[PDB]
Amino acid sequence: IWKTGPLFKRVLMSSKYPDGVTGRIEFNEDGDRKFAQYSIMNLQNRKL
Amino acid sequence: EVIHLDMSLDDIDSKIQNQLKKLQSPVILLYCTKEEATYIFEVAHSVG
Repeated sequence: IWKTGPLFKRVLMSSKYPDGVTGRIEFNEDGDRKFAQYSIMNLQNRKL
Repeated sequence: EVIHLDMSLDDIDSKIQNQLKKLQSPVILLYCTKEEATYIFEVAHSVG
């Protein structure tokens, strides 16, 4: 197996980029993307 | 109490011993693999 694997995941999880291109890169306790950027749409006259 | 152990990081922050020190039962079940059981028995062999 690999011993640095889980350590590499630990280093990747502790990553902060407040001035990134997408916005603010930050990982949570499970390894996902925090501060999601969505857009609430609504269907009006057969158009979004 | 059904406890859970983490094998991704080695016992360096004093947590596995704190989770295994509260086991005062005459029989304990171990549900994990081999390379993990060698480490659990390795730390438990030093703790008691």
